[PDB]
Amino acid sequence: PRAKTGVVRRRKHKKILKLAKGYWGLRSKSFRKARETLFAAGNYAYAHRKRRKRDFRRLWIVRINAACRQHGLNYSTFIHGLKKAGIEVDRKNLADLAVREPQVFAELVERAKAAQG
Amino acid sequence: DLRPNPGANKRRKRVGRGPGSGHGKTATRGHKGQKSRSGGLKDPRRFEGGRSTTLMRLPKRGMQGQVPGEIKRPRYQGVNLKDLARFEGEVTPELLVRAGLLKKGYRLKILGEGEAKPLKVVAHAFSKSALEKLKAAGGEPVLLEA
Amino acid sequence: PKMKTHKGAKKRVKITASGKVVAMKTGKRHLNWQKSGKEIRQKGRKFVLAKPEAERIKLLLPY
Amino acid sequence: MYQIPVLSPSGRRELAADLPAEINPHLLWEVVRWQLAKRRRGTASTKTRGEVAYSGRKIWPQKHTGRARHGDIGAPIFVGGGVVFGPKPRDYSYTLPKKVRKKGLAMAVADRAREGKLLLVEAFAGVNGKTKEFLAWAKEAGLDGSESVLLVTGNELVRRAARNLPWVVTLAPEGLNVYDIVRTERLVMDLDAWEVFQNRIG
RNA sequence: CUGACUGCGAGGCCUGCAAGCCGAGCAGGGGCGAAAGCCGGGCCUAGUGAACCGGUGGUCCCGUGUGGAAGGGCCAUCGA
RNA sequence: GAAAUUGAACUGGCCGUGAAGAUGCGGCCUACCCGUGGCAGGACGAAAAGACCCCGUGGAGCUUUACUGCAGCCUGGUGU
RNA sequence: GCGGUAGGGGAGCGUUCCCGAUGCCGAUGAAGGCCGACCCGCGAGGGCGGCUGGAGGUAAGGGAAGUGCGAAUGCCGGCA
RNA sequence: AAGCUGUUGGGAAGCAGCGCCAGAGAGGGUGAAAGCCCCGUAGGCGAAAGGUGGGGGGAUAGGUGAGGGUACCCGAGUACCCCGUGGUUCGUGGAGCCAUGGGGGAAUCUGGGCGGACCACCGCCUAAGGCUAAGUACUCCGGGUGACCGAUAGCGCACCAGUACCGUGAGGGAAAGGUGAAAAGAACCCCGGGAGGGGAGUGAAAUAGAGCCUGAAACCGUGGGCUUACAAGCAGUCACGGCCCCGCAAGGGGUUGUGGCGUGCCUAUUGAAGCAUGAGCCGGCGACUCACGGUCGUGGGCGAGCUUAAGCCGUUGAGGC
RNA sequence: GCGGGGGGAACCUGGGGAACUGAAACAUCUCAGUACCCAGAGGAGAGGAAAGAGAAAUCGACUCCCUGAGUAGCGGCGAGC
Ligand SMILES: [Mg+2]
Ligand SMILES: [Mg+2]
Ligand SMILES: [Mg+2]
Ligand SMILES: [Mg+2]
Ligand SMILES: [Mg+2]
Ligand SMILES: [Mg+2]
Ligand SMILES: [Mg+2]
Ligand SMILES: [Mg+2]
Ligand SMILES: [Mg+2]
Ligand SMILES: [Mg+2]
Ligand SMILES: [Mg+2]
Ligand SMILES: [Mg+2]
Ligand SMILES: [Mg+2]
Ligand SMILES: [Mg+2]
Ligand SMILES: [Mg+2]
Ligand SMILES: [Mg+2]
Ligand SMILES: [Mg+2]
Ligand SMILES: [Mg+2]
Ligand SMILES: [Mg+2]
Ligand SMILES: [Mg+2]
Ligand SMILES: [Mg+2]
Ligand SMILES: [Mg+2]
Ligand SMILES: [Mg+2]
Ligand SMILES: [Mg+2]
Ligand SMILES: [Mg+2]
Ligand SMILES: [Mg+2]
Ligand SMILES: [Mg+2]
Ligand SMILES: [Mg+2]
Ligand SMILES: [Mg+2]
Ligand SMILES: [Mg+2]
Ligand SMILES: [Mg+2]
Ligand SMILES: [Mg+2]
Ligand SMILES: [Mg+2]
Ligand SMILES: [Mg+2]
Ligand SMILES: [Mg+2]
Ligand SMILES: [Mg+2]
Ligand SMILES: [Mg+2]
Ligand SMILES: [Mg+2]
Ligand SMILES: [Mg+2]
Ligand SMILES: [Mg+2]
Ligand SMILES: [Mg+2]
Ligand SMILES: [Mg+2]
Ligand SMILES: [Mg+2]
Ligand SMILES: [Mg+2]
Ligand SMILES: [Mg+2]
Ligand SMILES: [Mg+2]
Ligand SMILES: [Mg+2]
Ligand SMILES: [Mg+2]
Ligand SMILES: [Mg+2]
Ligand SMILES: [Mg+2]
Ligand SMILES: [Mg+2]
Ligand SMILES: [Mg+2]
Ligand SMILES: [Mg+2]
Ligand SMILES: [Mg+2]
Ligand SMILES: [Mg+2]
Ligand SMILES: [Mg+2]
Ligand SMILES: [Mg+2]
Ligand SMILES: [Mg+2]
Ligand SMILES: [Mg+2]
Ligand SMILES: [Mg+2]
Ligand SMILES: [Mg+2]
Ligand SMILES: [Mg+2]
Ligand SMILES: [Mg+2]
Ligand SMILES: [Mg+2]
Ligand SMILES: [Mg+2]
Ligand SMILES: [Mg+2]
Ligand SMILES: [Mg+2]
Ligand SMILES: [Mg+2]
Ligand SMILES: [Mg+2]
Ligand SMILES: [Mg+2]
Ligand SMILES: [Mg+2]
Ligand SMILES: [Mg+2]
Ligand SMILES: [Mg+2]
Ligand SMILES: [Mg+2]
Ligand SMILES: [Mg+2]
Ligand SMILES: [Mg+2]
Ligand SMILES: [Mg+2]
Ligand SMILES: [Mg+2]
Ligand SMILES: [Mg+2]
Ligand SMILES: [Mg+2]
Ligand SMILES: [Mg+2]
Ligand SMILES: [Mg+2]
Ligand SMILES: [Mg+2]
Ligand SMILES: [Mg+2]
Ligand SMILES: [Mg+2]
Ligand SMILES: [Mg+2]
Ligand SMILES: [Mg+2]
Ligand SMILES: [Mg+2]
Ligand SMILES: [Mg+2]
Ligand SMILES: [Mg+2]
Ligand SMILES: [Mg+2]
Ligand SMILES: [Mg+2]
Ligand SMILES: [Mg+2]
Ligand SMILES: [Mg+2]
Ligand SMILES: [Mg+2]
Ligand SMILES: [Mg+2]
Ligand SMILES: [Mg+2]
Ligand SMILES: [Mg+2]
Ligand SMILES: [Mg+2]
Ligand SMILES: [Mg+2]
Ligand SMILES: [Mg+2]
Ligand SMILES: [Mg+2]
Ligand SMILES: [Mg+2]
Ligand SMILES: [Mg+2]
Ligand SMILES: [Mg+2]
Ligand SMILES: [Mg+2]
Ligand SMILES: [Mg+2]
Ligand SMILES: [Mg+2]
Ligand SMILES: [Mg+2]
Ligand SMILES: [Mg+2]
Ligand SMILES: [Mg+2]
Ligand SMILES: [Mg+2]
Ligand SMILES: [Mg+2]
Ligand SMILES: [Mg+2]
Ligand SMILES: [Mg+2]
Ligand SMILES: [Mg+2]
Ligand SMILES: [Mg+2]
Ligand SMILES: [Mg+2]
Ligand SMILES: [Mg+2]
Ligand SMILES: [Mg+2]
Ligand SMILES: [Mg+2]
Ligand SMILES: [Mg+2]
Ligand SMILES: [Mg+2]
Ligand SMILES: [Mg+2]
Ligand SMILES: [Mg+2]
Ligand SMILES: [Mg+2]
Ligand SMILES: [Mg+2]
Ligand SMILES: [Mg+2]
Ligand SMILES: [Mg+2]
Ligand SMILES: [Mg+2]
Ligand SMILES: [Mg+2]
Ligand SMILES: [Mg+2]
Ligand SMILES: [Mg+2]
Ligand SMILES: [Mg+2]
Ligand SMILES: [Mg+2]
Ligand SMILES: [Mg+2]
Ligand SMILES: [Mg+2]
Ligand SMILES: [Mg+2]
Ligand SMILES: [Mg+2]
Ligand SMILES: [Mg+2]
Ligand SMILES: [Mg+2]
Ligand SMILES: [Mg+2]
Ligand SMILES: [Mg+2]
Ligand SMILES: [Mg+2]
Ligand SMILES: [Mg+2]
Ligand SMILES: [Mg+2]
Ligand SMILES: [Mg+2]
Ligand SMILES: [Mg+2]
Ligand SMILES: [Mg+2]
Ligand SMILES: [Mg+2]
Ligand SMILES: [Mg+2]
Ligand SMILES: [Mg+2]
Ligand SMILES: [Mg+2]
Ligand SMILES: [Mg+2]
Ligand SMILES: [Mg+2]
Ligand SMILES: [Mg+2]
Ligand SMILES: [Mg+2]
Ligand SMILES: [Mg+2]
Ligand SMILES: [Mg+2]
Ligand SMILES: [Mg+2]
Ligand SMILES: [Mg+2]
Ligand SMILES: [Mg+2]
Ligand SMILES: [Mg+2]
Ligand SMILES: [Mg+2]
Ligand SMILES: [Mg+2]
Ligand SMILES: [Mg+2]
Ligand SMILES: [Mg+2]
Ligand SMILES: [Mg+2]
Ligand SMILES: [Mg+2]
Ligand SMILES: [Mg+2]
Ligand SMILES: [Mg+2]
Repeated sequence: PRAKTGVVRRRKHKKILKLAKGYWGLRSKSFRKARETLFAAGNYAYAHRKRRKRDFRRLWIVRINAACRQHGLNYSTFIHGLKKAGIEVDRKNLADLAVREPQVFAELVERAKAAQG
Repeated sequence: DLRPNPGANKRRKRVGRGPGSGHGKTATRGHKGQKSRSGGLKDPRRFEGGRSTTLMRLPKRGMQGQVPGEIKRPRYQGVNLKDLARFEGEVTPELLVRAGLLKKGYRLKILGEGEAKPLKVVAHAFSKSALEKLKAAGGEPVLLEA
Repeated sequence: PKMKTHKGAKKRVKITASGKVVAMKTGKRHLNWQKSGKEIRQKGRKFVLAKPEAERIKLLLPY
Repeated sequence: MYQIPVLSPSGRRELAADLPAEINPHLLWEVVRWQLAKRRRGTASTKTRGEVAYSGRKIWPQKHTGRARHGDIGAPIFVGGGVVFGPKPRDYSYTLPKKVRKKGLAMAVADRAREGKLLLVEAFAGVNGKTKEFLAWAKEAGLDGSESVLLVTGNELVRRAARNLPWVVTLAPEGLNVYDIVRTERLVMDLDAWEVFQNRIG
């Protein structure tokens, strides 16, 4: 019993090519270049899925430090006081209160200040 | 019952290892990976190194043979009387070759441990111990002659 | 097709009733000149092997 | 198992026979496999790089050619050229142990008997080798086509009459084998055929 | 005076293999000593070579229809 | 209306880095998008699975007081 | 407890072909093709929906291999 | 051998209805899926002529007996021995037997060879003349059958192939199958020198228009949505934003502006992003098999036993001896 | 007057007769009387009525298959046969 390659090799190829669309040049038309670029893309995606955390942490931290420096202290003093006050509150992100409702942010500044020392 | 599932009772799996793929036995395919993995290794059974084999041993096994070679001679087949004790009456090489223990080795010769039955027995030879154990039970004639 | 036995092997090696392989003690034919009587007795006997022992079996087996 | 129904022109009396109760499906698997693998016939063929019809000359020097590096065109890397490990003619049949065969056979008849579908007969009104007669007689035996039937008897005429029928398969007593037993849902056969069946094993 | 013995060898050292090395003790028969005992070569570590092949002596063996003989095996020793 | 060539290209300089000889890495500098006509410094530019060198218990040609053979010639006996 | 090359082990996916087939599916449209942001599986993959196409296809459960390609300055063809 | 009606369709063999034959429910064709439409199938029947024909029947050629006595005959440069070799499992080996190029060279049954040097004994056989079917091998040819191929496969050749073409020559050696049920192969009009098209017409379909079924990928074009001319890039990825689009909703698809990050794939390597190797791109072919014999494991049958090989019987996917 | 001549895919017999390769070099050996050249044969060919086998006072022309048997043996007693 013989079995040619048949549909198979095309189907598989087509599948990979389906992801390739959007890419520049042969890299999206040719199966081979498509495969390679898809590999690199997969790895980049996996890595940046961890990068996203660091990036957002940093952005938040900058904003927090800015609005905190509006009141008189720096981010280091802020977190020292806040963690010393007992408020394990606010996954740093939720200090977005710098933007909306900055009054709450100010009361938090005080509660950190007095409990700092 | 019908051809829907006489299927082999879940152990015989013909799953021969197909090594050509991208996962399982990729690229190098089967245990190879190096070189002199191509046509075929030299033996290895008895052979190789190119030194001296284990061939340093020696033939004490004399009488390996002459040109006319094998000298035909009456080959003696032994038989314990404990396997003979399975049945009883009066045995001859015919009965022993019929039972299963003889296989036309022809020259019969009872011997050995086990226990003796008082029955009679024709053979071609008799071991001492067997002759005595059977002497304490029954009678026994010697060979024909040839 | 149909493995021929290794004639060299059988002419110089005996397979045990259990499974081991037996050969004669080497060093008792050419090296003698005034070697002690201790030698020629201990070299007169036969002995086992080890892992080439397992190789040997393959070289027979119709035997 | 034992209490099988026997049909004859004088009533529906019964009978009994050995027929082991326990039935290993795997045994039927190996026997049927042996049968289908022996009825198999090797024939698939191909040609090696030497079984080809080409020349042997090295197609080009390989040195300084700039091209690849090749030998004769019979090589399997070439299109048209020899196949690599193509199938050659070979025998698929082997020797399944007789004990196993008679075993599986008696076990198949046994299972069919256990289901109750078995039926030993002697009444054959459909004398002449004609389909309609066997159709009426089958209408008598409760046969109808609802169940595929294996018929086994030494009678040539009955064989002929039942032969064309699609929901039935002809068979001689010596032709009795596990595959055909498994095929049909219901088994019907002669007293003589069942006698020689008992002669093989019983 | 000739234990530079014959028939062995429990148990190890070293070691991939093969090989090398140490050895109490048992039986036979002897050496020296009154005996206890010591002796299976030399204070010890190099002084050497698997196997195949052949020479010589020896012996419970095999020896092609049977008896011999040729030849072979085994034990001893020899040809790097 | 061709050709060798061609992994893909959105293909800059310096300084360093690194398999030490980077358009692709880091740092700094420079640069509007596309072409035409010219030069030949770089892309270790193209070309030939290095002709130098080494390796393979590879091949071939040649040599001789390497080995073993063969032709050819010399030679004793014998048949004619 | 779970980085992983050589390597060993386990569990699966798909292709062709046979039993299951005097069967079942198919003009109310088979195989193949094109499309998808939908469904299921960790994955190979299976399923559904629209379009094309026009005569074949093959369950559950088993069986057998010319059985899965990205590279060999691979082979043939097509086209830059 | 045994079929009509209704129905859907371009076309029925599909569908529905009742019905029929079967020693035929193999298969092929018929516009689509037919036991009953055609060709066949099961089962039967047939030769004036040619071939074959011990299977049977006849005929001929031919062959068939015991004891006594006689010394006539019984295969020649042969036996046998030696020299040089071949054959056999036998490579000179204790090397026989058979075969014979060279040399010596008999006997005719009280003879002669041989049974592994040679000898004795015990046995087998008649050399140096010839003939013979069957059982066995093969496949140019015919037929059957495939858990064999389906146009890069399968014979090199499904087709005007050992051709075209290459080579002085021996030789080398290809590609190339597909309208549709039916040609009904597109009249006539139109543009055009034609080629080629646009109507019209045939057809179920012309996206079946003639190297014409299905029409994949590279590659080349046209229109559209998004986007770019101060920007440094293995061309991606994550994030937010704008424009465009499907959707009540929330959401989702496409694109890419800015920002973060980012040294192609395989191979060979102590080590690669390497200025080490291989690939222009796409599609198809392409590489761990089978046979016998082992070895462990493994699912079963049997068990001091287990199993048959060639073959014969059976059948024509039936097994048994 | 009778016969011969040439051809035939493979098979068959006979007369000649290699090397790569194997031995992990190589010369005895191996591949092997295989490839091939030549002659001849016929639907087959060869072989065939014992101057035999070889241990049983046994078999009773030849060919082919299974087994004997990878035994007996052969062998730089190596490869291997
Ligand atoms: Mg393939
Ligand atoms: Mg994009
Ligand atoms: Mg954080
Ligand atoms: Mg792995
Ligand atoms: Mg790869
Ligand atoms: Mg290496
Ligand atoms: Mg090998
Ligand atoms: Mg020896
Ligand atoms: Mg004797
Ligand atoms: Mg016994
Ligand atoms: Mg020593
Ligand atoms: Mg000593
Ligand atoms: Mg001794
Ligand atoms: Mg010892
Ligand atoms: Mg060949
Ligand atoms: Mg060839
Ligand atoms: Mg050719
Ligand atoms: Mg060649
Ligand atoms: Mg090139
Ligand atoms: Mg009838
Ligand atoms: Mg029948
Ligand atoms: Mg001694
Ligand atoms: Mg010492
Ligand atoms: Mg001692
Ligand atoms: Mg004294
Ligand atoms: Mg003492
Ligand atoms: Mg001592
Ligand atoms: Mg000294
Ligand atoms: Mg001293
Ligand atoms: Mg040494
Ligand atoms: Mg010696
Ligand atoms: Mg000697
Ligand atoms: Mg003497
Ligand atoms: Mg003697
Ligand atoms: Mg003798
Ligand atoms: Mg000698
Ligand atoms: Mg001797
Ligand atoms: Mg490169
Ligand atoms: Mg850009
Ligand atoms: Mg500087
Ligand atoms: Mg620099
Ligand atoms: Mg630099
Ligand atoms: Mg970096
Ligand atoms: Mg840079
Ligand atoms: Mg370079
Ligand atoms: Mg340059
Ligand atoms: Mg080259
Ligand atoms: Mg090179
Ligand atoms: Mg080179
Ligand atoms: Mg050159
Ligand atoms: Mg090298
Ligand atoms: Mg060199
Ligand atoms: Mg060398
Ligand atoms: Mg070397
Ligand atoms: Mg060399
Ligand atoms: Mg070579
Ligand atoms: Mg050389
Ligand atoms: Mg040269
Ligand atoms: Mg040479
Ligand atoms: Mg020269
Ligand atoms: Mg020569
Ligand atoms: Mg001359
Ligand atoms: Mg002369
Ligand atoms: Mg002369
Ligand atoms: Mg781990
Ligand atoms: Mg892991
Ligand atoms: Mg590795
Ligand atoms: Mg197919
Ligand atoms: Mg089928
Ligand atoms: Mg079927
Ligand atoms: Mg329609
Ligand atoms: Mg319909
Ligand atoms: Mg429908
Ligand atoms: Mg449709
Ligand atoms: Mg349609
Ligand atoms: Mg298909
Ligand atoms: Mg399919
Ligand atoms: Mg479809
Ligand atoms: Mg799952
Ligand atoms: Mg999917
Ligand atoms: Mg899918
Ligand atoms: Mg679909
Ligand atoms: Mg059709
Ligand atoms: Mg299936
Ligand atoms: Mg590949
Ligand atoms: Mg490629
Ligand atoms: Mg190409
Ligand atoms: Mg071009
Ligand atoms: Mg009608
Ligand atoms: Mg009608
Ligand atoms: Mg209608
Ligand atoms: Mg109708
Ligand atoms: Mg039929
Ligand atoms: Mg048709
Ligand atoms: Mg069908
Ligand atoms: Mg019907
Ligand atoms: Mg007929
Ligand atoms: Mg007839
Ligand atoms: Mg007639
Ligand atoms: Mg006639
Ligand atoms: Mg006439
Ligand atoms: Mg007459
Ligand atoms: Mg007469
Ligand atoms: Mg004569
Ligand atoms: Mg003469
Ligand atoms: Mg004589
Ligand atoms: Mg000779
Ligand atoms: Mg001679
Ligand atoms: Mg010899
Ligand atoms: Mg005489
Ligand atoms: Mg005489
Ligand atoms: Mg004789
Ligand atoms: Mg003799
Ligand atoms: Mg005599
Ligand atoms: Mg003669
Ligand atoms: Mg014949
Ligand atoms: Mg045919
Ligand atoms: Mg078929
Ligand atoms: Mg074609
Ligand atoms: Mg095609
Ligand atoms: Mg093609
Ligand atoms: Mg032309
Ligand atoms: Mg030329
Ligand atoms: Mg020409
Ligand atoms: Mg070609
Ligand atoms: Mg048609
Ligand atoms: Mg027109
Ligand atoms: Mg004109
Ligand atoms: Mg249509
Ligand atoms: Mg349509
Ligand atoms: Mg035309
Ligand atoms: Mg078509
Ligand atoms: Mg088309
Ligand atoms: Mg088109
Ligand atoms: Mg297209
Ligand atoms: Mg815009
Ligand atoms: Mg500026
Ligand atoms: Mg950058
Ligand atoms: Mg706009
Ligand atoms: Mg972007
Ligand atoms: Mg912008
Ligand atoms: Mg970006
Ligand atoms: Mg290398
Ligand atoms: Mg470099
Ligand atoms: Mg280079
Ligand atoms: Mg290199
Ligand atoms: Mg490479
Ligand atoms: Mg390149
Ligand atoms: Mg490549
Ligand atoms: Mg390609
Ligand atoms: Mg393998
Ligand atoms: Mg093994
Ligand atoms: Mg083992
Ligand atoms: Mg298991
Ligand atoms: Mg069981
Ligand atoms: Mg078992
Ligand atoms: Mg058991
Ligand atoms: Mg067999
Ligand atoms: Mg066998
Ligand atoms: Mg048959
Ligand atoms: Mg029939
Ligand atoms: Mg022959
Ligand atoms: Mg070699
Ligand atoms: Mg050499
Ligand atoms: Mg050579
Ligand atoms: Mg020979
Ligand atoms: Mg003849
Ligand atoms: Mg005798
Ligand atoms: Mg006989
Ligand atoms: Mg006779
Ligand atoms: Mg030989």
